[PDB]
Amino acid sequence: QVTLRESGPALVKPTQTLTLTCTFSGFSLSTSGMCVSWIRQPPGKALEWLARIDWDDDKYYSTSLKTRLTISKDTSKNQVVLTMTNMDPVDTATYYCARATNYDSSGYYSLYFDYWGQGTLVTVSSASTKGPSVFPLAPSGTAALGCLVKDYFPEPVTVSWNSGALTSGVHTFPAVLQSSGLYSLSSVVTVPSSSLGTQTYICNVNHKPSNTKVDKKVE
Amino acid sequence: DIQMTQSPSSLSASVGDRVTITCRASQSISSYLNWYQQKPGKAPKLLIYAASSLQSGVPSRFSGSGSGTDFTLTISSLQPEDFATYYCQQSYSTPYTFGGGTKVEIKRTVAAPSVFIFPPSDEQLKSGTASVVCLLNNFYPREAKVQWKVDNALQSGNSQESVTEQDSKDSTYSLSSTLTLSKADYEKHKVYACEVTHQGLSSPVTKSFNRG
Amino acid sequence: NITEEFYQSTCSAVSKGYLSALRTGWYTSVITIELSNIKENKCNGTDAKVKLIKQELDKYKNAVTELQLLMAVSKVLHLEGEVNKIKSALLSTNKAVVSLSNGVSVLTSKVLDLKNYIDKQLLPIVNKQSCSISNIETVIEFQQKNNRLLEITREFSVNAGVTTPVSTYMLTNSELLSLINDMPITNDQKKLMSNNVQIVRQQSYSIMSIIKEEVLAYVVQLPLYGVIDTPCWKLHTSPLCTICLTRTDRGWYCDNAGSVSFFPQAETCKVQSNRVFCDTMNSLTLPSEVNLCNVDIFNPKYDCKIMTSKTDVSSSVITSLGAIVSCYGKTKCTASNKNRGIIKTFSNGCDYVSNKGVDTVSVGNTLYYVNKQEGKSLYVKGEPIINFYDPLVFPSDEFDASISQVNEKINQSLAFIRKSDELLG
Amino acid sequence: NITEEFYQSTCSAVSKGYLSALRTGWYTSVITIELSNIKENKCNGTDAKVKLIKQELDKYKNAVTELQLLMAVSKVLHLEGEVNKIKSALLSTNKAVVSLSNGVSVLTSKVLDLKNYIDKQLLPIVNKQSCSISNIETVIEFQQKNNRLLEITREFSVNAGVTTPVSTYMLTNSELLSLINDMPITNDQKKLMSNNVQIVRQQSYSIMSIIKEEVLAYVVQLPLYGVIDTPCWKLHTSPLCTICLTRTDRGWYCDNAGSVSFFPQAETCKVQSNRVFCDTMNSLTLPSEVNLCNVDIFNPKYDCKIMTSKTDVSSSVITSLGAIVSCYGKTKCTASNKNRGIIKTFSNGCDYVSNKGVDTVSVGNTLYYVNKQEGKSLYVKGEPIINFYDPLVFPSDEFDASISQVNEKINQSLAFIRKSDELLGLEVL
Amino acid sequence: NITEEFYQSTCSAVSKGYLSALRTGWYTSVITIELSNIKENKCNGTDAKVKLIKQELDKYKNAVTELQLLMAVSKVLHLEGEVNKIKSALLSTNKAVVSLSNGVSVLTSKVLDLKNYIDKQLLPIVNKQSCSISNIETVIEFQQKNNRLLEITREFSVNAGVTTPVSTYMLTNSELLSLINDMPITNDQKKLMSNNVQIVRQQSYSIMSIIKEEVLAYVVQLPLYGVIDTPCWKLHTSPLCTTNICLTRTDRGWYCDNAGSVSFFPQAETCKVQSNRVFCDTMNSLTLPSEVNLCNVDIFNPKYDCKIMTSKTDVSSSVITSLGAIVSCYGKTKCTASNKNRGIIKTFSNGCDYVSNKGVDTVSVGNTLYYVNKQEGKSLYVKGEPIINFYDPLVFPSDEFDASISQVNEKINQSLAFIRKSDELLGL
Ligand SMILES: *[C@@H]1O[C@H](CO)[C@@H](O)[C@H](O)[C@H]1NC(C)=O
Ligand SMILES: *[C@@H]1O[C@H](CO)[C@@H](O)[C@H](O)[C@H]1NC(C)=O
Ligand SMILES: *[C@@H]1O[C@H](CO)[C@@H](O)[C@H](O)[C@H]1NC(C)=O
Repeated sequence: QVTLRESGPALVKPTQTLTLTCTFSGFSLSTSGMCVSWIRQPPGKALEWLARIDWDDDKYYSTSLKTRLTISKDTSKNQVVLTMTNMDPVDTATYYCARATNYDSSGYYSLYFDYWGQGTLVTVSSASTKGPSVFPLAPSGTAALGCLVKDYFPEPVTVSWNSGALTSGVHTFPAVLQSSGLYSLSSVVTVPSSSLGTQTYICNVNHKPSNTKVDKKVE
Repeated sequence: DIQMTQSPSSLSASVGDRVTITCRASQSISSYLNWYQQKPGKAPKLLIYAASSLQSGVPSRFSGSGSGTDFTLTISSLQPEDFATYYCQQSYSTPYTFGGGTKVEIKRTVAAPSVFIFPPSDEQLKSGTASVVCLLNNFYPREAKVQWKVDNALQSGNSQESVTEQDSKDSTYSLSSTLTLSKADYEKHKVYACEVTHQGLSSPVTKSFNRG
Repeated sequence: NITEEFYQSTCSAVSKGYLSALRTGWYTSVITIELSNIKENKCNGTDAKVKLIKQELDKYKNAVTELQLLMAVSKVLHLEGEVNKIKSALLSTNKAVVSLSNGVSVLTSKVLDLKNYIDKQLLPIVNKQSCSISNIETVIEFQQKNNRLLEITREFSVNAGVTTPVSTYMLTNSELLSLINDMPITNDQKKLMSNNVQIVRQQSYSIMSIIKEEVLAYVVQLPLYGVIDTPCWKLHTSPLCTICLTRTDRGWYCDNAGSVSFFPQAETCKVQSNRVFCDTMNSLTLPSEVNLCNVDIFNPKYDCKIMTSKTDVSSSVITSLGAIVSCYGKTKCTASNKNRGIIKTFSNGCDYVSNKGVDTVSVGNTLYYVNKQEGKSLYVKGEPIINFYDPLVFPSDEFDASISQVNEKINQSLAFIRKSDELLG
Repeated sequence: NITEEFYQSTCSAVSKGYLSALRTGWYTSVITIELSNIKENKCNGTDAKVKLIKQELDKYKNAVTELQLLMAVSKVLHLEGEVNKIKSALLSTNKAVVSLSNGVSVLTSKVLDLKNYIDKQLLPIVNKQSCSISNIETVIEFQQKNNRLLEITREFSVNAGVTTPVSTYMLTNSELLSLINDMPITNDQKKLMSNNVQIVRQQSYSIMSIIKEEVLAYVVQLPLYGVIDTPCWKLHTSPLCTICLTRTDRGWYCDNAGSVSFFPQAETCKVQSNRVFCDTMNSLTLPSEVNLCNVDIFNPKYDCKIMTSKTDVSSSVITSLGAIVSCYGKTKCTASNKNRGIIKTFSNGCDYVSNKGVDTVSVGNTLYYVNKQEGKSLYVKGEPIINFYDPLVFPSDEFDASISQVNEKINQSLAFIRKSDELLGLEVL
Repeated sequence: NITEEFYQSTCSAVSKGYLSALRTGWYTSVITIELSNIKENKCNGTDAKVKLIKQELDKYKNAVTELQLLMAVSKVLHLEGEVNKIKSALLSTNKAVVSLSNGVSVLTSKVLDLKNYIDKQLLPIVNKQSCSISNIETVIEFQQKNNRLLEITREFSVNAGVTTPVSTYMLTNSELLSLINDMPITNDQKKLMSNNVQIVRQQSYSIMSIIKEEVLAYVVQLPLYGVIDTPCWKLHTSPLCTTNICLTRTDRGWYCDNAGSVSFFPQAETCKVQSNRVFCDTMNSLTLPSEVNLCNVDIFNPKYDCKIMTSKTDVSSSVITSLGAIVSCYGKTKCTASNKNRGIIKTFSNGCDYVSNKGVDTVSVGNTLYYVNKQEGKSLYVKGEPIINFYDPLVFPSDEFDASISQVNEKINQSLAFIRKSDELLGL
């Protein structure tokens, strides 16, 4: 398997410097033809190419963003590191790392990103980190139940049900930035009403920027 | 820098339709063109590389075309899971560029929302704030109107809603309106109503509870 | 199938979409051909000085030698006048028979003379003619039944014992396909080659091996393709200016075993439709990185072979599906169409033109033809050759009727004598 | 017309005074040629196993198939004595007539047998010979009336359906000129090609296109010259020493609309007199500054293409109007002449020699020939061929004379009988 | 004799042990050829429309034209009835002679008619056949006695007046040798050329010079070799990489020792090879110092800058040499030498190896298959049968005939004898 994972802060203060780390496996930058690139994506907006590094330590950068970018490789650790100085709220985006191989045949050399990391979300704000409060949305021929993940910063939060056992009929809503400046979402799930007294339902909330894990019974 | 222009920006089509997306480069770039598919929340995924080469794994109903400036992404028969935003990207010149994007939703038959209302939990009420939640589950189209009546009084500036992305199976939407108000004002009122207006409803459906 | 992308960045066109067949070996088969010999029948012909059969063999034996070196008283009185009268009568009848005898004798000798003409004068001539006609026929049958052998001896004579391509005299179509079906190659190659017999012939040799009077032997040397069905492409280049530079790596390129093979001599690659047949003998092996030279000259992954100039320069290169034009400086360039209507005027820069829309391009006063110019059709008429054979016929029936008539007259002559004898004895 | 400068500074010679003709296009004409067919006459010839007309057509159809697949009691007593004698007389006369009758019968049968010889034995052989001569004549006339078609099929057969140059069987002179005055070119070019038909043919192709039993068709592809009458020159080079340098840009150079075209393959250019005919297909475009390479190698306006060497070197290059000599190191060179032998010895450096005064040049042990060596004349003699036809004549007149005599004898034989009858119907004193 | 050294150091093979022959001049001889002309014999032939002799010359004169444009009372009473009987008898005998005469008359006319058939009907045709046979013979004899002239006019027709190589029609072997022994060269060169007539013909030209109807003339242009018997060798190269950068020597081709320096022929067409003998053309050759040979053992040789072509990426191929094949197997590509009897007998690791055509039959770099040796194939055979000419002469029964004619004359003789008998009993 060819896999990529991006590590790094979930929250950076303005003017500070961001450092992301792309850990890969299934290929090596010791191999020629192999390249690793950095693509970011502002919330709800288009993709943006940032930097690229090759096997022969060739480095390319986005022209307008060049002065603030620095890419480097450590093939003995399978890691590509990106550095972006003077972070602004306008730099809040999802940062992907991706492998790039070149199309070789027929007189071509068309680079393309065949494999992408899951992406890590980097938020830029002077606001502080806050863990979420979890409340149960109690149910009342199929009824609906859920739990409320209120007042947390920054993104993201991940909700599951019965530790991932319950998947069918589960809806987790996109977070909404409350007027207080904190985020908030709800995760609901539709289940047969006959099972309200026989089956237990627990929503597992995970706010990794604040190391907060919470499990919540709903009755 | 080489600018990429996708068309259209938005697109709606039924399951089975032949969807045709256009990409155009600011200059001739041979066959140095890639197509990506990005589903909600996930990373982009390679579809077509080098204008017309199909990546292994991608279903055969995807096909790329074009050379020079004008390129074409094609789905022969659109399907419930093809809901995503599709991006074209050039590999010709140094600063690699993507196109504005083309969001493709799926047109299905009108389905009415199942409505639920939730009182605030006793736990939340302890800390001096009450949240009232209204669930609109599995409906189409996306456009729906939700109103909050606290003792038959229309609220304003005290609710926020968010909609899920289109489902990859039934192609429906779901929405949650959350009425945030203080424990003080919450217990000064008895009747809490969530009134829903949608195309799938002959008359607006109102779900309601009484405090205590 | 076959298309053509133009890279303005490095002024160059690539012709994508070909399928390869790189020769990496030789297949040799030993063909042999017997002589349908002529036994000269010795006999007197029409002209004694004309020995065609021999003069024909000599011609051949020579050719074969030349190649070999490359290696009541009143009643009584009345009854008396009766006897005297009939006596005189019989005397004339005797005279008559002597005339007929002399008549028949002259005729008889003339019948003999007629036969002796036929036997001594006429018959030998008709036999001398039969001999010459036999001789002639034999020579022509030599030239017909050894057509192939004779064509081959001319070829080796003309080319000093080594020819190319392999003619249809040296190796017929059914033989070539036979040989193809015997080569140590895959069914796909056998299919390919069997379908491009022309190209296969143009990449083949024929080497005279042994030549004797009655039998000829020669090695046919066919190409073996080490790989096929890999992408090829042909690169054209023209100058590019602001100083000027020109990519000097023109020619064919094929994907060969993880690397790019580069064939720098134009003659080494044959092309039929989407099919290319190149010869690895003097080819260069390059990394796949050379292909960035198509988009960027100063590509950091392979130093591109270029040729510079400190002065403006202008020309035109005609590609497979069109033409590149480099119009720089004070030179004026223009594209016209197959009707010669001017359809475009070029400014300073490097442009590309498709042979679909443009027919000619005009750099300065020099005229480039992007397409073959169709011209005047010519026609050479022929007429049927006719052979007029009018046979010689004799009136047999009429003749026989006269001979039967003569025999009837002889028979009646014998009857009349039988009568005369009857009245005497 | 043509001259040659030698630049000692760059050890190289230029051949000035030529006129160009750069091929930049193709003119294609479709020639079609019908077969003068032969209808096989069905009749018995001399040899029944010999079907010449058929065997010739088969040969042809075969060649055609192969190409397709590349796509007073004393008175009384006395008076008795008489009667008996004349009886006997008549008996012998009868025997006489029977003898003659048998003769004539035999003779008659022998006349019949003569005719039956002529009709059954001789006549058929003379007809079989008429048939074979007809057959033969036809075949030979097939080969004469399709001479051109037959040459063309041989050509395509030998070369697998694509020949070069375009033969005079494929395209005759009057046709070539015909085609030329129809090409989309100026009158100067039409005129140029018309004068150098040889060269034009050598730059032309002949591509088999359609081949059927009764008709053959093929595209001829003649060259089009996009420009003409521009100054050309051919550059030669030799090594140069003090380390060594050698210019590697030998070959032809023609002015092409404000720039110089450079033809580095010798194969692409033909030359006839002061006229040059090149092919732009594999040519390099250079600035007019390359001509400064002829005087200065380190010319600052165009970097000259050179090949170096850290060691002394010596060779010879033979140019068009002479020959360059590079004699360096401990090697001894000398130019000789077929009349005075060695007339010059070269010292260390780069010299040039004219083909007017020198005939050979000798670098080390290797001998260069500045001029073609004229050789031994050969002559193959021929004799007039003669045809001996000696006609057969019959003594017609003499014969008839003998037949007229035989008729005279029969005629007179009937007279003697008519006479004899006349002596029988009469009697008296 | 001929061997092959492989230098792993620069990945390259050299083929030693050849002997040179560098062309530096031209020898020109003017050959001339007369036409054995045909005089057309005027006479009535078989078909009046068939003028073979003429149609053959015209064909020829045309070809020549096309080229030209390229430049006791009881006794009495009884004795009465006797006389009467013999009268009647004589009357029938007379009729008999009249019948026979008419017989002979008809026969005579049929004999006349028989001769007149032979003279007016048969004889003219047999003379017309003699004319056509004479004509035909002459034409065929034209095509035989001008064999060489006719082949040469075709050659010049086909190639527009300039051919190569010089055919055996253009110049026969004894003529070639004749010309060779007249060239201004050493005996060793004359001997050499006499032994390699084939190569010599292939380096020669034949240029049409003068063509008239009755005589053809053309210059033959043979090569002159300025030096011979100097060491040659052929250089092959394959890529060479580290185990990273790659290099490839770009000076492939033939090399000959020329007057203390090396002549270099980079175009394959310029050198011909026969056994241990090489024949090269100095016309477009490069002169190099003898130091270039140090490039075979050392690339960074300080005495001559070796011509190489580099690469920043691993690369793999195979070059097939004269006595084997070089193999460059670098990177993740798989190479293998195989044999026609044991299949795969060797797998190559990263590096540059060399293989001899004695033990290996094929080499396989990646998916491409190289043939170290010619693959010997199916023998073909075209059978022939003797051509036979059936000549059956016409014979007449002369003797048998003459015997019957002699019998006829014998019957005539007795006929005159019997009349001599009859007349003699009458009074002569
Ligand atoms: C003549 O006599 C023979 C024998 O008597 C007889 O056969 C024949 O019919 C007769 N006629 C002719 C014309 O021969
Ligand atoms: C014989 O007499 C006939 C007429 O009875 C006459 O016509 C003919 O001329 C004579 N023939 C000869 C040869 O005397
Ligand atoms: C017939 O008589 C003639 C004259 O006496 C004589 O020549 C001939 O020998 C005789 N015999 C024959 C068979 O003709």
